[PDB]
Amino acid sequence: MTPPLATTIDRLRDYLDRVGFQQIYKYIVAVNHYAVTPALITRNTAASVHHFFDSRLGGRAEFALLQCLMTGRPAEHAALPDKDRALADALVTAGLLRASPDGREVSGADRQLISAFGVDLLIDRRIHFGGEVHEVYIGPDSYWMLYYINASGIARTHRAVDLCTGSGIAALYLSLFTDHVLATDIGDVPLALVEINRRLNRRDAGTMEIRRENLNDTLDGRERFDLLTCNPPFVAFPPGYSGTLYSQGTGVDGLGYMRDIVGRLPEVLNPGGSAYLVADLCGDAHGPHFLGELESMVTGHGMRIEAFIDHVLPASAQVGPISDFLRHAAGLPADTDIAADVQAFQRETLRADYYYLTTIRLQTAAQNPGLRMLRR
Amino acid sequence: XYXGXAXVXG
Ligand SMILES: Nc1ncnc2c1ncn2[C@@H]1O[C@H](CSCC[C@H](N)C(=O)O)[C@@H](O)[C@H]1O
Ligand code: NA
Repeated sequence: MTPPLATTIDRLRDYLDRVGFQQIYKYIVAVNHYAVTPALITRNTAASVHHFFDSRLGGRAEFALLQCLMTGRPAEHAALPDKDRALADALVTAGLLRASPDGREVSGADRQLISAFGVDLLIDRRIHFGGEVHEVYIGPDSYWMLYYINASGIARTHRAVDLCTGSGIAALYLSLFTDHVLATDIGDVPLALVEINRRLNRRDAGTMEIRRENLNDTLDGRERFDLLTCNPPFVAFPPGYSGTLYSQGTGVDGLGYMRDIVGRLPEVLNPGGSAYLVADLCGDAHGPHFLGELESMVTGHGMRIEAFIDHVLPASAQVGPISDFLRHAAGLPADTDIAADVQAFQRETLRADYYYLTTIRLQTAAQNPGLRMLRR
Repeated sequence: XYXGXAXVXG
């Protein structure tokens, strides 16, 4: 990051501390929702958030810049408190907020401020509000991967890696507990965002390395880890369609990266280390096909593998979301039957009767080896 | 529905 941007993020952190942002967010979304999904403050709930600030927080000017960041709500530049006003100008210069053409208002740009798992996080606002296709991913799968981590088991000396870090959320969560975190990605846009989010939570290169590196290169490297997290691209799209960097999995069925990671865990994890993965896995009525491929790791390497299935959908319920996404992502018109192509692909190639949103915990050199699949 | 489109979003 440039020095001017670094100073601006430091001043943003100061503002969030002054007005208690994380507590305000936590109160608005409530403890029964805070760790369920990042899609809580959205275009559909913004009016309710504005009403809360107006009627339960008195419309106080100290929260005006905060709402520009949380929902994009415009604030009059002249109504900003003196200290907040200079910071607002710095955020506009950085492209993190917008000014109206006459300079009289400040409002949202393409970054939304949330909190997750105790960290403060800017994300791509287009994922929850209108507009062009988003360029940084975050979702409920991101959250559930972190939910199952046993934080009290993390030592300050444990070497941790978050592959495919995106916004940085998993790496930043790990940094709450260990002093050694590596966060990787290959996309320009997520790499610039995790740089900001690292500084926003008072981490630096001393405790969290940000590295531009393909996961396949990190997997075959000689660095060894005690703890690994990865939410990789895992979605399979029909032949002839392009997705995005964060969505499109490798291999015939979109699971190539999951195979790459799992296959290397006995070599890249120290003995007794643990990995946490998440993916929306296709399967039949019994369960996800991918879990059938993992018995080799139990019998071949003595691993313990636990699969937590937290949501089940029929394949028919994904035809609309997937086909809509493909249409938006490639800028396609509305006269091709993408839904039929998705349906045919699910049936012939994926053999997908259901999609199983699954967090997978894997441990090497297990005292109690085996595969356990948990469904409600 | 609710819960759909993971690694996709939006
Ligand atoms: N081969 C690869 N190596 C490293 N990162 C990759 C990659 N292919 C895609 N990515 C990155 O993988 C991420 C997947 S989305 C997951 C982001 C974040 N970990 C979360 O859970 O919310 C995207 O940020 C994308 O840029
Ligand atoms: Na993913």
